[PDB]
Amino acid sequence: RKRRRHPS
Amino acid sequence: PLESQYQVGPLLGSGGFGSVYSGIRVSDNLPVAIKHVEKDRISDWGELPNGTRVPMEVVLLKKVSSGFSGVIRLLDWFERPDSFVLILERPEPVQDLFDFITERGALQEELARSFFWQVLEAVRHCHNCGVLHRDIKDENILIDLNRGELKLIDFGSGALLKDTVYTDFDGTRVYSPPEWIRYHRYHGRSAAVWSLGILLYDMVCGDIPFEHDEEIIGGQVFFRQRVSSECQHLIRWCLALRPSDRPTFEEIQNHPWMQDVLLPQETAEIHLH
Ligand SMILES: CN1C(=O)/C(=C/c2ccc(C(=O)O)cc2)c2ccc(N)cc21
Repeated sequence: RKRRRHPS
Repeated sequence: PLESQYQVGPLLGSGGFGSVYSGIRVSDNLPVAIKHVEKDRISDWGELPNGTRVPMEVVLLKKVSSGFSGVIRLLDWFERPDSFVLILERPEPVQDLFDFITERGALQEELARSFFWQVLEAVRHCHNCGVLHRDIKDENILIDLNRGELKLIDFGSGALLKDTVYTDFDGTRVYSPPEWIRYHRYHGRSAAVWSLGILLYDMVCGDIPFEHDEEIIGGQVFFRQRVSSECQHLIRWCLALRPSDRPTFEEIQNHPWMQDVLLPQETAEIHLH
């Protein structure tokens, strides 16, 4: 499963 | 002078539209992080004691600076024509919690309990100082791999803590509460508790539970990893759809899942060395 950062 | 009091090194971080350099302070070889912020790119502005108009981030960092190491310490700042420069005290060796969870997968509950407990104390510290962080997430948390101490960083989306309603938000959407998604308003403490619920699921399941607005407002939490009943209950409590149903910081730390936390050094010895 694709784990990703999330910008503000 | 500025480029004369700090030895300046390479860029820090994962790679985004932000500019934070590793540095060393010539005065005493103190590791520093040197953060640059473009004036044209600043959301909220504040006034310092001298009436000097500064980015809100500077105001908030001053209010939380202290001998309590749960929060990044601002040591100095400089104004420049088109930008501000923030000198932050840089721990080392460190890894941020996002990369840590990616490399290690879902954390043992003992480790997640130590980490979550330290975040709770750091956020309590912010609130006692009048500061709302508004971007609690694994990306904004550094682990001191040697001392086992966690550090809340990047106050660039924060605000002064207040008891009335907030109608603006510049944090991370997948960590924001359903009252923000549905109605574009929230209160600060209960929105923080929601993000702490997202954070704790992140720690024990290896990733955040929700990616889409519909999931955030849906009120359902599926557990993708083996997680204890106690921890599931705390997580679901923090992620109650109704803000007034969420726990206070006191209730979180009195939760049975939170008892018998390890100390930082124990945490480093058992889980980080
Ligand atoms: C190795 N390393 C550091 O020393 C960091 C210092 C850092 C401190 C504060 C802010 C802030 O904005 O307050 C930003 C950055 C840092 C940050 C992210 C990642 N992944 C690695 C890091």
